[PDB]
Amino acid sequence: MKAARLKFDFQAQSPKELTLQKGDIVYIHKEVDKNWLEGEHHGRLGIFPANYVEVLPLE
Repeated sequence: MKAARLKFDFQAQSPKELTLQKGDIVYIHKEVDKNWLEGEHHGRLGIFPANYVEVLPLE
């Protein structure tokens, strides 16, 4: 369902946001072009600016 791998160390600022460093891959459900992508991993939800990752669904 469209995957994206982080390419820049990002730090969560809000309780809803999730902190993840480069190399981390998450499964995004819907693409919010508003300027914030919504994703969830291991039961936990982690959101961050779409300008902090590159689109490239890996295997």
